[PDB]
Amino acid sequence: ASDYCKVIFPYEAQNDDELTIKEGDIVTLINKDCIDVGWWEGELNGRRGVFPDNFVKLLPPLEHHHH
Repeated sequence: ASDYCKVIFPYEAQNDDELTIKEGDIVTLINKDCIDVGWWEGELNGRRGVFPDNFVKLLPPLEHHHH
């Protein structure tokens, strides 16, 4: 039952704990409760980290059939 969000603004990680996200990226949301107010933890294409929560848009959980 994984949550997903779509990146609306890009963000380049500035330390080890951040996640670099590009516009259009579909990020797996891991945790909304992080040490920093306004930041979420996510996973993307093998990496993981925190990003600002208003750089992204929550998606409906609907997914087309896969192979």
